[PDB]
Amino acid sequence: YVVMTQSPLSLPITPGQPASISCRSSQRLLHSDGNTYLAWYQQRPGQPPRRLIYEVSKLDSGVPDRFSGSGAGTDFTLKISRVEAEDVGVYYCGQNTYLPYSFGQGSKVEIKRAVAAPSVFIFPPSEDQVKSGTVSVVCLLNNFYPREASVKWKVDGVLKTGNSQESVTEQDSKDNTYSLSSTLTLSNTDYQSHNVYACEVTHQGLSSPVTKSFNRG
Amino acid sequence: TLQCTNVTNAITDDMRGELKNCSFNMTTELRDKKQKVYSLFYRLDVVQINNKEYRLINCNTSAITQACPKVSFEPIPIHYCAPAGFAILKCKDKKFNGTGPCPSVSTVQCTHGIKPVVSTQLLLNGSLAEEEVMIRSENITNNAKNILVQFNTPVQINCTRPNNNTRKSIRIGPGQAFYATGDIIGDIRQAHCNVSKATWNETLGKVVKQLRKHFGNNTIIRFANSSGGDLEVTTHSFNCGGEFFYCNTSGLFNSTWISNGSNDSITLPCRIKQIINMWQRIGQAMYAPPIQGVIRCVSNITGLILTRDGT
Amino acid sequence: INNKEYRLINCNTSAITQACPKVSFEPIPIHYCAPAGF
Amino acid sequence: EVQLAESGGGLTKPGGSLRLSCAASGFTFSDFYMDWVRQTPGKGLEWVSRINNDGRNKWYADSVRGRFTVSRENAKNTLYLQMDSLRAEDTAVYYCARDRPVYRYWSGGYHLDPWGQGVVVTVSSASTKGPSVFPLAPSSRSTSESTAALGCLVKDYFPEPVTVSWNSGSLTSGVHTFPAVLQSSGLYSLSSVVTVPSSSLGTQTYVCNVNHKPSNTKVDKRVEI
Ligand SMILES: *[C@@H]1O[C@H](CO)[C@@H](O[C@@H]2O[C@H](CO)[C@@H](O[C@@H]3O[C@H](CO[C@H]4O[C@H](CO[C@H]5O[C@H](CO)[C@@H](O)[C@H](O)[C@@H]5O[C@H]5O[C@H](CO)[C@@H](O)[C@H](O)[C@@H]5O)[C@@H](O)[C@H](O[C@H]5O[C@H](CO)[C@@H](O)[C@H](O)[C@@H]5O)[C@@H]4O)[C@@H](O)[C@H](O[C@H]4O[C@H](CO)[C@@H](O)[C@H](O)[C@@H]4O[C@H]4O[C@H](CO)[C@@H](O)[C@H](O)[C@@H]4O[C@H]4O[C@H](CO)[C@@H](O)[C@H](O)[C@@H]4O)[C@@H]3O)[C@H](O)[C@H]2NC(C)=O)[C@H](O)[C@H]1NC(C)=O
Ligand SMILES: *[C@@H]1O[C@H](CO)[C@@H](O[C@@H]2O[C@H](CO)[C@@H](O[C@@H]3O[C@H](CO)[C@@H](O)[C@H](O)[C@@H]3O)[C@H](O)[C@H]2NC(C)=O)[C@H](O)[C@H]1NC(C)=O
Ligand SMILES: *[C@@H]1O[C@H](CO)[C@@H](O[C@@H]2O[C@H](CO)[C@@H](O[C@@H]3O[C@H](CO)[C@@H](O)[C@H](O)[C@@H]3O)[C@H](O)[C@H]2NC(C)=O)[C@H](O)[C@H]1NC(C)=O
Ligand SMILES: *[C@@H]1O[C@H](CO)[C@@H](O[C@@H]2O[C@H](CO)[C@@H](O)[C@H](O)[C@H]2NC(C)=O)[C@H](O)[C@H]1NC(C)=O
Ligand SMILES: *[C@@H]1O[C@H](CO)[C@@H](O[C@@H]2O[C@H](CO)[C@@H](O)[C@H](O)[C@H]2NC(C)=O)[C@H](O)[C@H]1NC(C)=O
Ligand SMILES: *[C@@H]1O[C@H](CO)[C@@H](O)[C@H](O)[C@H]1NC(C)=O
Ligand SMILES: *[C@@H]1O[C@H](CO)[C@@H](O)[C@H](O)[C@H]1NC(C)=O
Ligand SMILES: *[C@@H]1O[C@H](CO)[C@@H](O)[C@H](O)[C@H]1NC(C)=O
Ligand SMILES: *[C@@H]1O[C@H](CO)[C@@H](O)[C@H](O)[C@H]1NC(C)=O
Ligand SMILES: *[C@@H]1O[C@H](CO)[C@@H](O)[C@H](O)[C@H]1NC(C)=O
Ligand SMILES: *[C@@H]1O[C@H](CO)[C@@H](O)[C@H](O)[C@H]1NC(C)=O
Ligand SMILES: *[C@@H]1O[C@H](CO)[C@@H](O)[C@H](O)[C@H]1NC(C)=O
Ligand SMILES: *[C@@H]1O[C@H](CO)[C@@H](O)[C@H](O)[C@H]1NC(C)=O
Ligand SMILES: *[C@@H]1O[C@H](CO)[C@@H](O)[C@H](O)[C@H]1NC(C)=O
Repeated sequence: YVVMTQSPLSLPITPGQPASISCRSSQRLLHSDGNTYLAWYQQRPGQPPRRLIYEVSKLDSGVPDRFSGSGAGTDFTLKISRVEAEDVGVYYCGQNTYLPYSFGQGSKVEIKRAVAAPSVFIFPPSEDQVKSGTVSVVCLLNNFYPREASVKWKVDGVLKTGNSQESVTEQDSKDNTYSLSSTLTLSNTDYQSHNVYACEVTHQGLSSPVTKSFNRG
Repeated sequence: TLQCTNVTNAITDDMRGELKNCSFNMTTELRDKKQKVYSLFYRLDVVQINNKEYRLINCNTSAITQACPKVSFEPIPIHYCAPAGFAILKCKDKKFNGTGPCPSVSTVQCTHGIKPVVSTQLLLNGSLAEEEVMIRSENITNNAKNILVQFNTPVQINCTRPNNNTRKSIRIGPGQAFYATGDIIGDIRQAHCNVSKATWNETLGKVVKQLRKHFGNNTIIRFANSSGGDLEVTTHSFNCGGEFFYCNTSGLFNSTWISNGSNDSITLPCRIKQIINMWQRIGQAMYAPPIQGVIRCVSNITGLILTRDGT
Repeated sequence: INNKEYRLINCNTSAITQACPKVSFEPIPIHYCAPAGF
Repeated sequence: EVQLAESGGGLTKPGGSLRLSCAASGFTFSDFYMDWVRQTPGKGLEWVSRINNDGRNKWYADSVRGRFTVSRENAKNTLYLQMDSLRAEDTAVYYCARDRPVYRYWSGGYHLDPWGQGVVVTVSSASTKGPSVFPLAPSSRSTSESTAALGCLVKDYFPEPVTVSWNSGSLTSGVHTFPAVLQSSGLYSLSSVVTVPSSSLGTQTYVCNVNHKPSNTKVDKRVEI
């Protein structure tokens, strides 16, 4: 097998700025016919992978000329001379020289924007959660930046971590923030044991972690 | 009797059938035991019985011999030499035209190295004219005579069979083997020959400007393909790599010349045969064994065997 | 062949000819001679 | 202009079989090699199988060799993947793509271009099951803020999707609906949430409207203190 990998995993880039993505293989991609069958694809959100670049440097039909590609032996680069809004998506290098064909883990592009704190919220469990064999206590982080956040969990002062599931929006299409939820799912008895839940947000742009609460009753 | 499918090719009709996958019973090393075997065969090696039942092209006319795999068909140069008390005379006149007084002469023991290259329609690797594209016939004013033309410079033809066939050996008798085609590696593509269009167009221009001596300046003159006959003569039939090719020349001879880019080489498709006869014979056929790998050969066209209809 | 089934030694290498019963294998004296002028 | 499209993706239990179709348009389909390539939400892009133009030759990734067979019908401009002995790992989107051209005298390089629209494939033994609909009611703290928030944990449905909206489907301002958690039960759950000026609560009735379209089970459940 031939391994492929890209060095930057995520690139917060400002609209109009250049970006570049190195890709490296475990073995030389130059084939026995004298070509090097590396290619680059991009995948915008909710769409199939679209090829952009092939045989290291040739462009696909109708590809914007701001895209470029270069490299040799095992080491290769995409470069975009300025990013547009239509460049927001996931980029994969891949190779067709040796079976099985193989792809990089891929790199994310996102709109770099002002660091913003989560507005923090928390939700008392419903009358049917209260009797369900597990109780998902839930916390929300609303419209923040960058993506990097998670929630600590507490009740009656007791640190309650180790039971918490989390899920996240992609970047907002209109203001370019994120939202996140955290879901402390306890067993019914282990929830019932304690009264005043508090969800304690950690995020990269917070000046201290922010704790919001509810009282059972 | 052979039972034959097509090979799995799904292209344009009849071209699907251009090679057949035939299976049959055959004798072993032991008199009392038969074996079931299969081979690829080209469409022109076989004929249908009437259904999917076939027989070799020759069985109703000729015995058949496998050409031994070790003996080469390469046209090694021969010198022809005269016995003592005889001499070869060589005409030296650069504008000699095949008959009458040659005013300049020398004598030798033997000819130059002549290659026994066999090819219809076009002459391959043979000697260039000394200057001008010289034309020769025994009576040009009669249309029934062939007309040789001999170029002062070569035009280069590249021929290939791009299918990668495998050799396979079947014992048919005690110490006797038949070489079948086992299978094909990878993609199927047509066997063909290429010649550069600028050089062929120019060279055909030069042949017209010499026919303009024998036929006069007023005549627009035309080229056409061969009208009909056997595959041996209706095509540029020839040997390359030890395979026999039958290229359709209608792409070469298709132009009309007034009394007054370019890198796009023309390409001629070629059919192939394994069962063949020496063209001046019938009653003894030959089977040419299959060749491993891709075939290529490069050669000079240096002359033509033309004919005239009667502009 | 593989059992009580056999074949001749040659059937997978060579054809075979009976030596005619009349022609002798006996070694008879040969003198080798040079042409005139040798 | 060249296009590929795919059909026949869906749900199955493990150990079973599914057949996918990809149909070709805008080219001589019998001049091209073709490929199946799959995307898993975890590992990303993975090659599955390749077939040559006349169909004599076929290749597979180790994860699918012998479990799957690829086949083609050139007379119908169409390609099939027959999958057998399916496992949870085969859950992916499957895309077809076009590879090496073989023109009459000459063979090109290898490619994956263009790619199909893709078909979803899911392998699990879980029942077709309608959602629990749990209010994530606004906290007393949430209700004291200038802008409150609240939500709704739609839970233990299978397969996906649930389609979710706020307040008789009328509200989209300050709404987020999270990507679904696949829970260790083999059933999905997600939270919808909405952020509102706190005077709006009860001045409009806060409701998660929900439908689970694989069963057409739908619920319109209120979400308040
Ligand atoms: C004996 O002589 C024979 C010739 O008589 C000779 O056979 C010929 O060999 C040559 C090689 O030397 C073969 O060349 C290939 O031609 C392919 C297309 O060929 C067919 O179609 C064209 C149509 O016109 C286009 O093609 C010419 C090149 O021929 C270009 O110069 C033009 O600009 C024009 O380009 C468009 O089309 C391309 C796709 O086909 C697009 O890529 C491009 O962007 C444009 O849209 C005909 O001209 C051809 O006829 C020929 O044959 C006659 C026979 O008499 C000759 O007289 C004549 O001169 C012509 O040669 C034929 O019908 C090319 O595609 C191919 O290049 C591809 O492969 C290489 C290597 O991988 C890539 O670098 C290159 O980029 C191309 O890859 C793209 O295309 C493939 C599909 O082909 C895609 O799948 C792939 O993704 C890739 O991307 C493209 O598609 C993407 C969309 O999916 C898009 O995003 C990309 O941007 C891109 O568009 C190569 O040049 C020639 O075909 C042979 N002819 C035949 C009939 O076999 C023989 O070798 C000689 N033998 C010997 C012994 O000497
Ligand atoms: C021309 O026809 C022959 C006979 O159909 C093709 O060869 C192969 O013949 C063998 C038996 O002699 C077939 O059986 C086998 O199939 C299994 C499949 O799992 C395989 O594992 C065995 O090793 C054995 O090969 C075989 O099916 C058949 N092949 C095909 C493709 O039908 C021969 O390939 C044909 N030539 C061409 C170029 O198509
Ligand atoms: C006209 O003359 C040329 C030059 O001699 C001939 O081309 C050569 O033909 C041979 C066929 O025997 C080609 O095949 C083989 O090549 C390998 C090496 O690749 C060699 O080991 C074999 O002994 C054999 O030569 C050879 O590649 C080819 N090319 C050259 C430059 O020699 C041509 O065949 C002649 N034309 C005709 C119609 O005979
Ligand atoms: C026939 O093939 C020859 C080579 O076998 C072609 O001539 C040149 O070959 C050299 C050495 O490989 C290359 O550097 C040149 O690039 C070739 N010439 C061209 C025009 O590319 C020759 O062109 C071929 N002719 C035809 C009619 O196909
Ligand atoms: C033509 O087909 C033959 C089939 O025997 C190919 O032979 C290969 O030879 C190499 C020698 O190093 C072996 O390692 C391979 O195992 C053989 N088989 C294959 C499938 O490659 C040969 O490569 C082919 N050549 C061309 C130009 O197609
Ligand atoms: C074989 O080829 C001939 C000519 O194209 C066609 O009539 C026949 O139907 C083909 N049969 C198969 C099995 O492909
Ligand atoms: C081979 O011989 C058997 C009888 O021994 C017969 O049934 C069969 O049809 C023959 N097969 C072919 C391909 O001729
Ligand atoms: C041999 O068979 C072919 C079948 O096409 C036929 O054309 C030819 O006349 C036959 N020749 C003889 C001598 O029977
Ligand atoms: C060659 O020249 C001689 C000169 O006497 C002439 O008789 C003969 O007809 C010519 N033949 C051709 C083919 O030009
Ligand atoms: C050519 O042959 C014809 C008869 O077919 C004859 O009349 C004519 O004189 C001959 N021409 C030459 C140049 O010998
Ligand atoms: C034909 O043209 C050439 C000049 O191109 C001239 O030498 C020759 O005499 C001409 N012949 C006739 C019959 O006009
Ligand atoms: C000669 O070329 C013409 C082109 O229209 C074709 O109809 C005819 O069949 C060709 N003849 C031969 C023998 O190739
Ligand atoms: C030869 O090629 C021409 C087109 O170039 C085609 O019309 C003709 O039918 C072909 N001849 C044969 C004998 O196939
Ligand atoms: C012939 O048969 C013998 C049986 O033992 C075997 O050893 C030998 O290698 C075979 N030879 C050939 C050339 O098949």
